[PDB]
Amino acid sequence: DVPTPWGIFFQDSATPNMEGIIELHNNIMFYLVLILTFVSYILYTIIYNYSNATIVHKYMNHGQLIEIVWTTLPAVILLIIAFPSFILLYLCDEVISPAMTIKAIGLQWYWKYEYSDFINDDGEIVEFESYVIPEELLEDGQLRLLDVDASVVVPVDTHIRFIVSSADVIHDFCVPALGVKVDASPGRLNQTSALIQREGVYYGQCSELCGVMHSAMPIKIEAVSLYEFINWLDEQ
Amino acid sequence: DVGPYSNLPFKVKNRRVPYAVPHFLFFAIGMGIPFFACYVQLKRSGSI
Amino acid sequence: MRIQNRENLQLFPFHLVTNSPWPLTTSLALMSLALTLGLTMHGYIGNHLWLFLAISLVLSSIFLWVRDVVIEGTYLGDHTIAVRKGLNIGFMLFVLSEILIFAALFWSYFHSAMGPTIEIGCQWPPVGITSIKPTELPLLNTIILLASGATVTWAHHSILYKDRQGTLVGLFITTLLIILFVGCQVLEYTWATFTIADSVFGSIFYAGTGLHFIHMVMLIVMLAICYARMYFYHFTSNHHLGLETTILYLHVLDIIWLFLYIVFYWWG
Amino acid sequence: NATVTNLEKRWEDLPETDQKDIISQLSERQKLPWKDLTLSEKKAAWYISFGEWGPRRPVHTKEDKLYIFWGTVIGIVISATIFGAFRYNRNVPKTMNREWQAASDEYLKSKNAEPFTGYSQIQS
Amino acid sequence: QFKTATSIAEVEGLENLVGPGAKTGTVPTDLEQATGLERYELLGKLEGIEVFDETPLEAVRKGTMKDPILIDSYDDYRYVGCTGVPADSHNIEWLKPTTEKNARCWECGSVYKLNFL
Amino acid sequence: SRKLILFIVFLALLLDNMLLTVVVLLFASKATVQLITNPFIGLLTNRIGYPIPIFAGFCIMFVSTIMFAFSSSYAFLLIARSLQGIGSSCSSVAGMGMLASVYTDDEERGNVMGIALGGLAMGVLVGPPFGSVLYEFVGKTAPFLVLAALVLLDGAIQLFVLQPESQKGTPLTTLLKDPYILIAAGSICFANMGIAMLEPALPIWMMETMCSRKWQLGVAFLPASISYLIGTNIFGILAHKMGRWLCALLGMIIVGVSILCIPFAKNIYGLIAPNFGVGFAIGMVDSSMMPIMGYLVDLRHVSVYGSVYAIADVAFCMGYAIGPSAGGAIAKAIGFPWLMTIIGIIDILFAPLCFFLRSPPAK
Amino acid sequence: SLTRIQGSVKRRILTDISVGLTLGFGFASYWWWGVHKPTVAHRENYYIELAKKKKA
Amino acid sequence: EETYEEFSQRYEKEFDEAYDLFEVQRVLNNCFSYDIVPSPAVIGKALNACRRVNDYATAVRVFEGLKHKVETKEQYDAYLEELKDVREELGIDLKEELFP
Amino acid sequence: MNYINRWLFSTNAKDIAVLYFIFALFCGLLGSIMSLILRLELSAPGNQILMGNHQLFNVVATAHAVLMVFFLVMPAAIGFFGNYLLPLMIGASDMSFARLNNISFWLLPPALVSLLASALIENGAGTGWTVYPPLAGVQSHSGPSVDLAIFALHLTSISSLLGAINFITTTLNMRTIGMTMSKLPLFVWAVVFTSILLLLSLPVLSAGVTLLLLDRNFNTSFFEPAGGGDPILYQHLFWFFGHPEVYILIIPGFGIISHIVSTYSKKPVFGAIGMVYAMGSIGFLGLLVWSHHMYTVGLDVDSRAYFTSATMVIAVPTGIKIFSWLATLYGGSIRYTTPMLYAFAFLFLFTVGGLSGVVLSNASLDIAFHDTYYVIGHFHYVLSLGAVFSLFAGYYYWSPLITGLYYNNNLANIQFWLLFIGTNVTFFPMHFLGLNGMPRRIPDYPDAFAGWNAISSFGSLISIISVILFAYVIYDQLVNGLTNKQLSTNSLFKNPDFIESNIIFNDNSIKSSSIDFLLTSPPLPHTFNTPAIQS
Amino acid sequence: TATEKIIELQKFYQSTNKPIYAAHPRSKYYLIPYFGLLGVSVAATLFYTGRACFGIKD
Ligand code: HEA
Ligand SMILES: NCCc1c[nH]c2ccc(O)cc12
Ligand code: CUA
Ligand SMILES: [Cu+2]
Ligand SMILES: [Zn+2]
Repeated sequence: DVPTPWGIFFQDSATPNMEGIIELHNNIMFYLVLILTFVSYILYTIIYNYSNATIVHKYMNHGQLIEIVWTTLPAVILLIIAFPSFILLYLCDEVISPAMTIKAIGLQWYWKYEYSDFINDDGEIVEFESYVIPEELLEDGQLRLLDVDASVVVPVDTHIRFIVSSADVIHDFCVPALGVKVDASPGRLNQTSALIQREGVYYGQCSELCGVMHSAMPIKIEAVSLYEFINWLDEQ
Repeated sequence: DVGPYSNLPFKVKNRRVPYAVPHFLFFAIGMGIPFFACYVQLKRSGSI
Repeated sequence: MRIQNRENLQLFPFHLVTNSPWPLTTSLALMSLALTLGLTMHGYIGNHLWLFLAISLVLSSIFLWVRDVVIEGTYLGDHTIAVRKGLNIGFMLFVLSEILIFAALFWSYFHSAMGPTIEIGCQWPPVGITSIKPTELPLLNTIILLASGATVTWAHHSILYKDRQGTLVGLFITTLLIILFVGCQVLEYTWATFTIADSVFGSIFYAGTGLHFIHMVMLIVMLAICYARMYFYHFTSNHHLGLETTILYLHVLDIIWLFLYIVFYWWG
Repeated sequence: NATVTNLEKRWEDLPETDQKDIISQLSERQKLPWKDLTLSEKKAAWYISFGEWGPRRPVHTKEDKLYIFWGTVIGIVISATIFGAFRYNRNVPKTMNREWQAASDEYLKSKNAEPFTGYSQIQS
Repeated sequence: QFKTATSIAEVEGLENLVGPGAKTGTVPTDLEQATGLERYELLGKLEGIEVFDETPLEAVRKGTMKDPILIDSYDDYRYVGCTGVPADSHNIEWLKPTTEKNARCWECGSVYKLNFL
Repeated sequence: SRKLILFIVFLALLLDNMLLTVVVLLFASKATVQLITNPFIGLLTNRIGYPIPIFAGFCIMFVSTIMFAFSSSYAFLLIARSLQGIGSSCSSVAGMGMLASVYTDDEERGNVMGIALGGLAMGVLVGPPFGSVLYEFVGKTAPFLVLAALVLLDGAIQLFVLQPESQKGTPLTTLLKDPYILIAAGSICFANMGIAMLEPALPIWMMETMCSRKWQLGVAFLPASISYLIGTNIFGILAHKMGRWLCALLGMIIVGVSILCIPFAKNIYGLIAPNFGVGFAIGMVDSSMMPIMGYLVDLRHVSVYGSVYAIADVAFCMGYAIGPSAGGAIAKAIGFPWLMTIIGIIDILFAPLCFFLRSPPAK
Repeated sequence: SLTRIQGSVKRRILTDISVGLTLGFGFASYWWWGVHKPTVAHRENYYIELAKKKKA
Repeated sequence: EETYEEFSQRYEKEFDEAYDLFEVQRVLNNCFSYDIVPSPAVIGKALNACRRVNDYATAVRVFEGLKHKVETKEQYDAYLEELKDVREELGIDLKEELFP
Repeated sequence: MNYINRWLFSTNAKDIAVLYFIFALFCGLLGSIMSLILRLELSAPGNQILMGNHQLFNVVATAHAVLMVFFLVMPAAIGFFGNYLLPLMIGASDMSFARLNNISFWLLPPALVSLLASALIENGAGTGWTVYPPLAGVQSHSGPSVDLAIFALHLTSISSLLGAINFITTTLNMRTIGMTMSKLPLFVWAVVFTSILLLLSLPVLSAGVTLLLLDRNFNTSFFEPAGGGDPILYQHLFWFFGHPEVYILIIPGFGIISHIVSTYSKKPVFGAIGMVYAMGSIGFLGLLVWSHHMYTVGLDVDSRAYFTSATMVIAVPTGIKIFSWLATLYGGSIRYTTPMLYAFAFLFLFTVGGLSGVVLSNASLDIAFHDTYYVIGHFHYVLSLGAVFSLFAGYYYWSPLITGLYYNNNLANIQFWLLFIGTNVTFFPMHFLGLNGMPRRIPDYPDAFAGWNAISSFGSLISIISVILFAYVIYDQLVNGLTNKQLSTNSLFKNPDFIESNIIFNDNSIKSSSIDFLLTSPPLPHTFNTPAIQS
Repeated sequence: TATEKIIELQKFYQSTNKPIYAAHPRSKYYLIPYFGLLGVSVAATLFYTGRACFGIKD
């Protein structure tokens, strides 16, 4: 969704993948917070008790059980964390029946969109180009450096498969709320998938550096109902 | 002539010009070089 | 440490080198070479006689290093059992650094070999690119390199048993038998019909083969120096650290060639 | 008595040749059986060896923490002033206005955005 | 540059370590071409004397002030490392015995003295 | 699973040499028991099934290694060595069998088996001891044990939780009848014998003439360890394209050449290169002969591949069983260079026998 | 008696390790039961009115 | 690994052979550097060791170390009620009674 | 003529360390000012200082990275603290290869000229610290600028290789009478391990960068997709060098801290052998994980699992080290001198910086944190607050022993507090900006990200004022440094114990566990004439 | 004299009272040419790296 002024946490999710990412992040932060509190408490104790101390214990230097325990505990923490990450990795993907295919070519400083289906006998594939609206031409209330003249439109509750490639340099297709971040290499085809659960507007930006106009190539997706999708498609 | 002022590449005491001048010019030049490059490449592309 | 007059000699077996001007001069030569090469390829110079002068200055600096490194060991006599061991360890650690650069090129060859791009037809050496037959001159070079590796061991055994004529002949034959390798591989770049810029095969074939050429010119220079320093009575029968340093290099070069002949010529 | 009485306030100013004299006079006086030593001698013997002088002074005195605190405050005020001066003279684009960040709210409310925690583009 | 030494008893400096020359037509030996601190070692290793010792310090008895451990040195000071009487008990402590004072090793108590040569 | 069996074979090979090298006669006993137990395991693989022998080897390794660490008695150490041998054969034989089982295609088998057989060098390099005397020595293997378990978590999660007709045939006598089957096995033996003969004796000669300390003796064999992994990984691919028989013949040739070249060296620097050549040649022969045996048995027999790998394991372990001490015993009369000379000449003479496998006989 | 003290640093070690872990769970069990679960409940309850409205 | 009754014998024999002030202070420095507080006999030997070398500040600072080593106050009062003959016989006065 | 033969034609190993220090100060000042230039443009939305030129912003970022990874931390941590302290600690007269040390120094001033001239001859080199091929080609960057920045990474590589060889060879055969290779201090072990990493990692970078150079200026088609090439290959060949480097910058720091924690808490380090084993493991596992830098390039689903498994495992050795530091600090007596303050600040800041790495080692979550200021906030805590703090502590620890001149305690404390406050106010809000979705390497941002970027341009002005105060502290150390040893008892290396009288302390004042603090006030030019002995 | 001047040079190179790279009476040949040409090379790379910052080409 849109970024908010004093942000502290993730943007509101609209895909199951982003929900999984949020859950996994909050599952790891548990153990990280526990470790940090432990180390901080020990340092506080050292400052409080042993500052300019008269007695120095210069013969507690080996240990044998405590070194077993600060070698085994982090291992069990790592295994506990690693289980859910592997499940999320192997499970979530386009398991069955992709239902729509969109090709998003990234040219130098704008995007090109092709809808692989919807072809007539003569090759009338619906296609367009998305630019960035300059500041001098913005209308009343349009976001700066995020608003495009032509926006991607998709139905809600349908699998969308984005096939990403590039024509000049290495770009990056990103939309934070939908949980999509894939590269656009100059000689290969990458693919990502998404399912949108509610209607709205979702904004994103490129990631990999490409030169002068890296800060202006926004991505914009609308999730309209099926009827509005049919009306929109019967006009383009 | 081993001593506490003998291993440094520069002279610090019994010096005509006081050491503060060489010490300050070092940091002034070091912290002013990166602005020269920006000025040069700004005056070359029209913008001021 | 109770020998009678012991304070008249050094108490530790290590070499305190005298002040030398070669590091700074080599640094300046490399600086000039880098700036001139970076400029000439994009205009700004025009004439090409400055790059060659820079290269010559770098080489002269290295040679003048080696003059002192030979004088400090054969005339002044500062090379004990400790300093010799240190020199050997350092040379091994340098040779390892050269070896791990060929690994990068081999990995570059195997990354494009397995997974060829769609732009080229899915086939190694592609259409319009005739490879070099491995039943030709590529097979003479293997034989000559193995014979060279076998002929330098007779030179190291002819110095242990105190033979003079019998170490010069072997070293001369080895030099004259590595020059033949270089000549054969310099008349093989003129009988090929695929260049540096025709494909990814021709950009990596030459990168690996090209580095081998320079490392063999270094061997020719080293063997010539070993002959010249033996003819003038510099090598004793138990203190000779040029021959060993030049023999460990030749064997590594031969082992590398036997990988450049199994992965570049037969496989395709 | 005058030599040893009240070493806690005079002892550090004496030179290094009048110190060894007192140390040498407290060495031929301690060999005798104790309880024959005056109280000032006992106090001086304790002070000369284990006392808060020389290499047992503290790393920080009470007047040094104040110096450090008021130095840090002075170093922060300078940065605040310089950033304020660089902050007043800004290029403020046309989007950074309260009457503009209200229309974006209407657009973002027509298309339900951030149904969870919240949407608001107002920061004046 | 002067007379050539025959054993390590007539070497008074770097001037007695040049040696004769090999003959034309033979591979020279180490005993006919060796000049500096190399021929010194070569002469030492042919009669049993080790010119460059490698014997770590004695770790048999402790040391008092009346009978201290004597450490030989051609300087006014020497660096000494102490680890204990059974030779690995005390952790490492470093001391600098000199010709006007003795080191004492704050932990175990051994005293070291410097012997000038 | 494909990845799971890759990991399983890798760890199975990795732990064995880890246990082997640590040290506080026995080697011969362990290799002998490994030789004896192998055909029984090969027979068991047909009826019981593959995973059971793999599972048994793990507990066998645990019991053997515990015996080593906690027991200083001679009898307990001998029992630990015997169980080490017996158990390994379970692990190695079952692992190789199922690795062939999942990887059906002829081409993929070579690359997968090269990746697998690279684990032997990793075992020797990773820890000279494993779980040795001092606690900090389990302050090094602890990080790697965690990684092994963590990767096994990947494998288990793939097979179990989420998405990832046996034939009685080829009797052992029928296996022995095929001479083609035999050829590879025979070569496999030769190479093993060579490193083996070399292992005990080479340090001893060095003591005699090199005047080298123990650290040189230990460091002499590192180039071979690197060479084995490099050669196996490269030629697991290259063997299919260049012809597996040609790779076998060439590798035997380099084995002989390096063995001859070894004695002449009078310095460690001369000693370094022949070790690398030996490693590359032995890795070449192993990677060439391992996949080809399954191909041969499939063409000329039914696809029940357990015993063939039993015969292969017999070939590998017979050399370590006998020959290391025998090589030294031959020395001091034959001398240092003559043993390597005879080994290399035998290798060169035996090399032309690889030609017969060039075209698989019709069947 | 009162003039025989043997081990006192070990008990301090145990008490310091037994207070730095309870405090950690206290500060991390507030992360997962006051900042995470209520957000999940709120999100789910938002999704289960948007289908009832569409049903009507 | 040592027991209480081996610690309290090793350090008594070691205090019975200190010959200078450096040595008495050295042995006193690492007696108060273990997990075991010295028994009254060990401190009794230490005071005599200080009396032979002729030092007074060490005999007063020994009793000041016990105030920091001991965990509580009843134990400190218990120590002073057993080393009372030694103090009144040699002549040591505590620091709390000097106010130096 | 004595001047040139002693500071230009040099053979003494302790006279190259001072040149290294004076060079690192310059190259750090340049980088910090370039950071200030970047941090003023990201202050409020729009185009503020750099008028509209988005080139000359990427140029500043690339120069800031290059000047301050390759010219400040490495020369200071291997040039100053290695060459000066390793021979003294192990008992060696000089380095085995002195002339190589001289060249390893003198290749740097030529390498700075190339980088400075790559920012003035044309539009510049705005390719990022990592020079990916198709943007750093001839179609986007057409001039002698990427070429000249490639040549600055060749000379530095030569210098690092030669220094690594010298260190490994000097610590193998050039030790004292009874120092086996298990009695070495921890600093020597750190230098040895970082040198091994340097040997095994630099040739790959040399090969990749030279291949890029050939592709640019000789049309060889290594990374061009129209002749059969893949740009992704470059990424592999970079990150095999990329990840070992971040450990080469941190391992020398660790050893330094150990010495400090063993001096001001009068207790030997808990499990020294465990420390050496842990450094070995951290070095070894740092070569087998290089592809977590590229999860979004389209890797397979089975290689992701390996790289998430092999990255988390490094937590165990570093955790062992942190816990052992706390254990060695536990029972002892603590005196808060200026090295110890930095030692305490390192223990908490590095932990916070490295706990974020475990959140980025996962492949599933890295779809949300890649190319974002989360990564920037991650690595500045471990680089700026972990390595720079170690360098400052090492300076404040060994400066009196080298120069013989003492410094003012109060000004040093003021600088410490200023830098702590500034670095914590500058690098923390980046975590929030990253979670909310701000990408990297952009001069202008949407209006949402304004507020936090106003706070992070406020900490830079505190850190730079700390730097100016550091300049004054050096000035007051050089002048009137002889009378500064009586202002505070900070000058004492170790204070008297409880039962040690002051009179006995003054005769036996220095008690150390290494040779470093037994040497004279400036260590003598020829320091070991008769060999030292251990037992 | 004969081919063994190895012994004579040795007495020369010890206490020659001049640096060992310029003690022989042939050192001149190696260094009068070398030092002089480096100066020309270094002065010809600083005339073009300042002539390139100003945009003047050849
Ligand atoms: C020099 C500092 C430094 C160090 C030491 C390291 C080491 C580590 N780095 Fe590295 N890293 C960088 C600086 C550094 N890194 C930089 C600059 C980059 C690239 C930035 C760029 O390309 O733009 C990078 C690359 C990089 C990335 C790539 C991020 C991306 O996708 O862009 C990641 C994570 O993916 C990562 C994480 C780690 C981790 C986990 C460690 C580990 O070594 C840290 C481990 C530390 C701890 C684990 C502390 C443990 C404390 C204990 C109390 C133990 C408790 C046990 C557990 C926590 C279970 N680093
Ligand atoms: N086939 C195993 C040959 C081999 C090569 N290198 C080895 C090292 C160790 C070992 O046990 C065996 C080997
Ligand atoms: Cu263009 Cu990003
Ligand atoms: Cu990384
Ligand atoms: Zn001691």
